Amino acid sequence: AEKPKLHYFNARGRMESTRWLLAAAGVEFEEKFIKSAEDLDKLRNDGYLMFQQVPMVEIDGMKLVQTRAILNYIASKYNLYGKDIKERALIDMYIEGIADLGEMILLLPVCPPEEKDAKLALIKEKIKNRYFPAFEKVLKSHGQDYLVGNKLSRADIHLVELLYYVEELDSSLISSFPLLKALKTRISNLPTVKKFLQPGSPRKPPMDEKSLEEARKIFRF
Ligand SMILES: N[C@@H](CCC(=O)N[C@@H](CSN=O)C(=O)NCC(=O)[O-])C(=O)[O-]
Repeated sequence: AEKPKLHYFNARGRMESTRWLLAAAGVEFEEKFIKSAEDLDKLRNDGYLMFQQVPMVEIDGMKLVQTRAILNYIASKYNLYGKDIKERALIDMYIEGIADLGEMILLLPVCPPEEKDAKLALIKEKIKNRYFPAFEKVLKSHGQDYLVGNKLSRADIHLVELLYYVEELDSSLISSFPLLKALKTRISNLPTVKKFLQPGSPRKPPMDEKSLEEARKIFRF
């Protein structure tokens, strides 16, 4: 057999949620880091990127691009996408809300400076008034340890990943949400996730100015 190969640059960006999901599932993977525009052009010219973009993951004979296509395949393959169509609908609704908030946070480094204060404030307001109340309500509704089906799913993984990013922005935002705090602790203690959180794993740090400059050179923006 062959390990999945993750093509991206050496940063969180749009590949980090896949790193989290594979690690949580206990699946070993390799990474091939793009370090220059030439490296990206070589993937393009070799025919490996359907829309000439990364993330790309080589898995099970496919060269899959598009974050959501990659994640959906991995979640189904490793039994992290619920047990039927209705559970998948709940999972999809939850994770698309997570993705909407995650996208706002992802794009902060490219926000025009004159708009950044207001953008950050609006994100914090949405966390406190829209997203954290919605997920706290799910957990309170059923009283169970996981978001869907009383069993670990991708929704728990994606949410807990997001909770780490929210903590980096403002550690007080989760303070009024005890069920979210408890979920963060439980998921972080699962053996595979605990290992991924320790040093030396593929988990990536927050993007710094040097990494942003590298992204500008690689992706030509
Ligand atoms: N919807 C796609 C977006 C992929 C994408 O935008 N990739 C960028 C780098 S990731 N940070 O956004 C990319 O390859 N840019 C090069 C280009 O579009 O020419 C996805 O995979 O999620």
